[PDB]
Order: sequence, then structure tokens, then C-alpha cells
Amino acid sequence: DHIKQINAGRVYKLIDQKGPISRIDLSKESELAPASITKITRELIDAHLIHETTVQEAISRGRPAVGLQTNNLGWQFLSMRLGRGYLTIALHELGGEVLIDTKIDIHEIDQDDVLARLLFEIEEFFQTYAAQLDRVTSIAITLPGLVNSEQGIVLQMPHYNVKNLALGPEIYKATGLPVFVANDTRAWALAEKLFGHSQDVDNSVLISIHHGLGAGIVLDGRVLQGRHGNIGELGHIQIDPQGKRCHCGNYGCLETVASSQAIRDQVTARIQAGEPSCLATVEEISIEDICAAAADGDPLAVDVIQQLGRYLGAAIAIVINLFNPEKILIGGVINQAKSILYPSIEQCIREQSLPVYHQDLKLVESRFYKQATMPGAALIKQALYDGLLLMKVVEG
Amino acid sequence: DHIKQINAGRVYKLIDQKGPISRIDLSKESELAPASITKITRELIDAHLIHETTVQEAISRGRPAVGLQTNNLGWQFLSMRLGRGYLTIALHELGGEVLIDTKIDIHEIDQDDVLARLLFEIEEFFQTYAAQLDRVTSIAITLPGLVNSEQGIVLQMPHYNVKNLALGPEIYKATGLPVFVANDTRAWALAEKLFGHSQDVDNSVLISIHHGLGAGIVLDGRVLQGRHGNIGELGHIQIDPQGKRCHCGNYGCLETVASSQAIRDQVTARIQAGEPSCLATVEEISIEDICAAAADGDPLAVDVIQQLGRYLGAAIAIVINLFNPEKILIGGVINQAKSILYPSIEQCIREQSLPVYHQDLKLVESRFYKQATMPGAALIKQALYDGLLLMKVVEG
Ligand SMILES: [Zn+2]
Ligand SMILES: [Zn+2]
Repeated sequence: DHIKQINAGRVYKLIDQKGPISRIDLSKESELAPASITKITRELIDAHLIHETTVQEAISRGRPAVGLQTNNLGWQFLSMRLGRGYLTIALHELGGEVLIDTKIDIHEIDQDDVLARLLFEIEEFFQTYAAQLDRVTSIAITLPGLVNSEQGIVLQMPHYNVKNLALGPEIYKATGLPVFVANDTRAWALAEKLFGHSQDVDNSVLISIHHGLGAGIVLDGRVLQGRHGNIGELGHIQIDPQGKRCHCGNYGCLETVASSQAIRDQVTARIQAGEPSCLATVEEISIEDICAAAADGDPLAVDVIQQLGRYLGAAIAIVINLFNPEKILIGGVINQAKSILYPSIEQCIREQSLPVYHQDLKLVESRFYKQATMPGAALIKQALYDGLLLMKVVEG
Repeated sequence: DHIKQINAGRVYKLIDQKGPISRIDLSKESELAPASITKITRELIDAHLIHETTVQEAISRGRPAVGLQTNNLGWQFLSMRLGRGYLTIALHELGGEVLIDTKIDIHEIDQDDVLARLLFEIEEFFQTYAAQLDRVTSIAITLPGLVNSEQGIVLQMPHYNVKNLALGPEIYKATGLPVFVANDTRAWALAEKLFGHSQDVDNSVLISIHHGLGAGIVLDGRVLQGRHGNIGELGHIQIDPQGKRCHCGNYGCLETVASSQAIRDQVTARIQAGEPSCLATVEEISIEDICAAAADGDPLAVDVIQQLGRYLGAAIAIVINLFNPEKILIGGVINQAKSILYPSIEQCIREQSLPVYHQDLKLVESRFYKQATMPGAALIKQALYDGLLLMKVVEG
């Protein structure tokens, strides 16, 4: 099982990244014997996952012999996001590109009702888009919360009332397809490594700034997930010893000063105290509004964003110290004020981590944010490279 | 190569932990076909790494047929520590137990001279202990500093003047034996998982308190090392925003308050300022002296240890937040005052990490500290289980 799987993935990754490629070149690059290369490629050819123009075809039809390449056309997968009060279902081509996507509002809260609705929506999707669906190989689903990826179990999550929902097994039962379930921040860090702005390093950290604060840590080309998909959670690191009480019951947690709500609340408090701002007449201040005010030079909004940067910089300095990453990516709507935020983050990184660690350290914006299903695409790409999905497709 | 290797290690680990065991039981447990089990066990038997009493032997010699067991007797390895101003060479039996150990004082500083001395000492060891040496399979070496384990390269280290010393390749050239090189803190965390006080969990953190402060992080049964063997370094995390200048040039680093030197310096300063203590007449105060004073009820020493615990607790709370470990181990001479230190650490853990994360969280003393070569023993045991060393032994 795991025997063939690993080598099949290694060979397929070489073909995907380096094709058209000869069997002899695959043998040299993979360090596998020609006999092994032959057996692996034959299974992949017969499954129509890869293709070549053979010598016999070349002579027969009067065109050049061409080395092995991935045969993505016709192959597809579903990538889903279970978000706060909604479900996104997207159809992707195997290479990762979105073909169709729909966002469905979800007013269910309790586990059984959420699951019933989600399966109904998958069924409806297959019926509605039947003509555009071809060879669907798998389903990926990403979501906030505690997720056991190995088992496909959501232990608990924001918004919904969930306790150990067997999301992967349930979707697999309803579809017969392999299902890949992951925490969204962790899967997003993988998408940045496979498709995004951390392709150039094997050691990086993605900092997700939204409702909560989380780091998706890539070490040696793979994301750290853990049994609960929570490796890298930043929100309950104490950053102010004498700070506000957190929902967790402790004081001075990062999320008391750096969550979307905490930033909006700060702006609201300073305006109420009589600090001047272009936001002082605005109803229902959003993070977008704050970022647009700061970007446009509003002293109060600038100051609020800089303070946020200092706190983020402190948390990021911690991660740098522990992981020695080669790159830092920032993701979230807060990137709309990056000209203001980044210098604040960077100065605190310089002051709170080793010079040698942060010397050539790029601080950059993530490629993805509103592409909610690209994280699921990354899970599928990595399952092809791990050989897991290849064997499922070969097996039938 | 990697094909056979992985399965050979999986089978060998089953035999080591569960033998005497039948081939059918190995087939069921490993999920490998009998044909594969046969091929793997045959190579391991012929290499004399495992043994059984076959049916033919049982009938022939009138004793019971006995399932496969590891055949450790006769097999050995060397485990070395390059410490500050010394080299320890120990001969171990393959199961991990020490047979001979010697500590050699080393007054060399520069890379070339250090390496020349170390190879001379290995040569001398083989000659001196020739009668006690049997089948030496490998050499493990652990040391403080930045270590690339994959390559066997020491990038830099304390005490010695080192820059990218190819320690593994050089020892391999001088001996023909496989060489396993690792950072000492990381290899120690592995020894605790394989031989020590974290055998019962797959997710743990070892906190090493000595010259520096480091966490050896075990995730899913394996230690996080990184390309530089420095994943988990704690010493330059800023724990006091308005603190002492560190050797790194930044202010308020953990090692400014928690290194062995910083503790001794605190005691020295408070006595000079006129604070009463049983240590106030003692020349050359050691950490052992401070711990013995605290354990014996000296108010000043107690207060110094409690303050240390608060700072360690803050750093450990950070690691808990990021990793959600199932167990925390503390290693170092400071364990001589654990009755005083641990409650201080624990209260700060409660106040600076999620209740759910630290509820059933045991804080315990490490099994090893003065067993300087047990970390190297762990590297060898894990290389057997990974199958790497098995294949080297089979290959001849
Ligand atoms: Zn909190
Ligand atoms: Zn420092």
C-alpha cells in the first residue's frame, strides 16, 4: 500500500514539475531503477493520469516522440469551505484552477442539521452542474476550528455547535470519493507554498489575521497541523501582562488587542473619548473603513494600525525565535493598510528576535485571501504528490 | 532503497516491542502481505538482527518453537558527546545500555584541531577497548549548537571555534561506520520519548535549562529538529520589555534572567545589596548551592528560584499555546529545587495558556541529565526503527 504510494507520488511530482520528461531522466532524478519506473508509469498511463507520445505513435502518425506529462484535462475535484453562516462549493480542474464556484447561505447551527444540509448541497451541486462535471477525483473541505485531518473529524468550531463531527467519513459515505478535511489556516499556508507567495522556500510562516490570530507553519516543505489542526495558534499568547480579560478567563491575550473586534472596539473607544478622526461621523466602522482611513492618512487610524503592528510583531518575533523561518507572509483584510502595518511589525521583529534570524527575512502579502477554496486545492495537489490520491484513482 | 528501508524498520520495531511474535501476527499488525513479511524477516535473520526457533530446530533439538525476537547480544554502537572542553565516548549495547564510558578533557578550540583530536580519540578507543568491542554498527554524536542532522554538519557551536564542520562525513571517512550527528537538546527529547519520561505520549516538550534555554519538541512521535537543529530555542524570546541588554544586542531576552550565569549573578547582586542569606558567606556560589539553599528553606534562594520559575512558566506557556503538548518535562540541575520551582512554573502556565490546554498537563522531571550519551543512543534506536541502520547492517 504505502510502498507503491510513495514512489508513485515522487514520480508523478517529477512529471508534473519537469515534464515532458524521459523515463531515463525520471530514473536518474528519482533514484529508482528502470524496472520500478516502468511499473509506476504503466499504472499511471493506464489510469490516464499521465501521457506520452511513444515511438510507435510518433512514427505511425508522423509527429515527434514526446516524454511523459501530466494529463490534467478531464480530471477535476471539488473544494469546499464551511465558513461562518455559509458553504462554498467550487469545481476545480486537477491542476488547481477554479471552473465553477457557488456560495450558499447556511442558517443551520447544530451538528446534525449542518451535516444534513451540506450533503443535500453536494447532491444538488452534482445535479445542477452535471454537464460541466467530468472526472471528479476527490473532495477537499476547509474550515476554521479544531480538525483531525488524518481522521476527517471536526472536534469543534466557531459559529456552529459541533462536537466530533465525522465530516470526512460522512461525505465519503455520501459520494464514494476520497475526502480531505483540514483547518483553513493550515491549508492556506500549504496553498501559499504550492500555489502562492511562499513557493520559493521550504520554511515559512503564514500569519492569518481575522477573527482570530493563527500561524500556519511550513517546515521542510510541509505544514505543521497536529492532531487538532491547531499548531501555531497565536490568540492566547499573553502579550500584555496587565491587560484586558479574555473570553478564556486569562488576561492580556493577543486576541484582546488584535482580533477584528478588538481593533474596531479600540477605534470606537478613542472616538468616544474625543480623539479627532475622519471616522468620527461614520456609522458601523469596519476593518476596511479603518484601513482605508489609515491608507488615506487619518492620524487616528494610522495610530491604531501601528499599535496592531507592534502586537503582531511581538507574536511574530516569538515564532521567528522558535522556528527560524526563511519567509513571513501576512494574510487578511489588514493588508489594505500594509504600507502602515508592515514597518510597525518589522521594527518589533528587529527588537525581539536575533539579528541572524531576521536579516534576510522578507515580510510579504499572501497571494490568496478571498480565494476561499484554494486551500482545499492545495490538499488535493499534496495528496497527488504523496501518491495517496493517485492510488485511489488507479484503484478505480 | 527507501522502499525496503521503511518496511524493514516497521517490522523490526514490531519484533523489538512485541516479540516473540509470529510471522502471521507481524503480517496482521504491519498490514503487509506474507510474501513481504517473508522477504523482510529473511534479510533480518541472515543479518543476525533477529532470531527465532523454527519448527525444524524445535523438533530437532526438543525445545519449543519460538517467534521472532530481536537479537541484540553481540551488537553495539558508540555514542559520543562533544561537550564544553571535553569529549565523552561510550560503548553501548544495541538495546541502549552503557557498557563502557570515558570522559576526555579537550583543550583544542579551533575546528581543524578539534576534529584531529576527536578522530585520534576514536582510534585510541578502538585499540584500548578491543577485547570488549564486538559488532559495532554505528556512531552517534550529540553536541550543543547549530547542527544539520541530514548532512552531519555542525554549522557553529558554543566553546569551540567552528564553521560548517563536516563532523559526520569525517567520522564516516575515518571509520567506515554510519554516523548520526544531532543537537544535544533535540536528541535528549528523543531519548525521553524512547527511553525516558515521555514514553507514554506522542506530543511532548522537554525544557532544557542550562547555559541556554531550549525546548525539544516532540510532535507525532518525532522530534522537531529543523535544518539547523534549533527548533524550540527559547533564549531570545523577549520576556521583559524593559529588561537587561542581551549579548545579542536586544533587551529583555529570556537568557538575561534564566541562564545559569544570570541566576548566579542575581544571587550575587542581592547579597551585595545586603539581603540576608545563608549564602552570604559562601565563595563561588554554584547553581547546586542555590538549589540546596532553596530546598533547605533559605528565603533568598527560594525567592530566586520562584522568580526563575515565573520566567520559565511564561516561556513554557508560549510553547503550550503553539503546540498543545500532552506533557512537559523539565531537565537540568535546577531539578534539585523542583519542589520550589515547579509550583511557580505551573501558576504562570495557568495564567498564560488556555485552561483546556493545561488541564491534564503533567509537569515532570526528565529521566536523563548526567547520562550524556543516552541522546546518541536514541538516534541509533530511531535509525533502527526508520530502517536506515538495519539496511546498513544488512548491506554489510
Ligand atoms: Zn485568552
Ligand atoms: Zn537575546
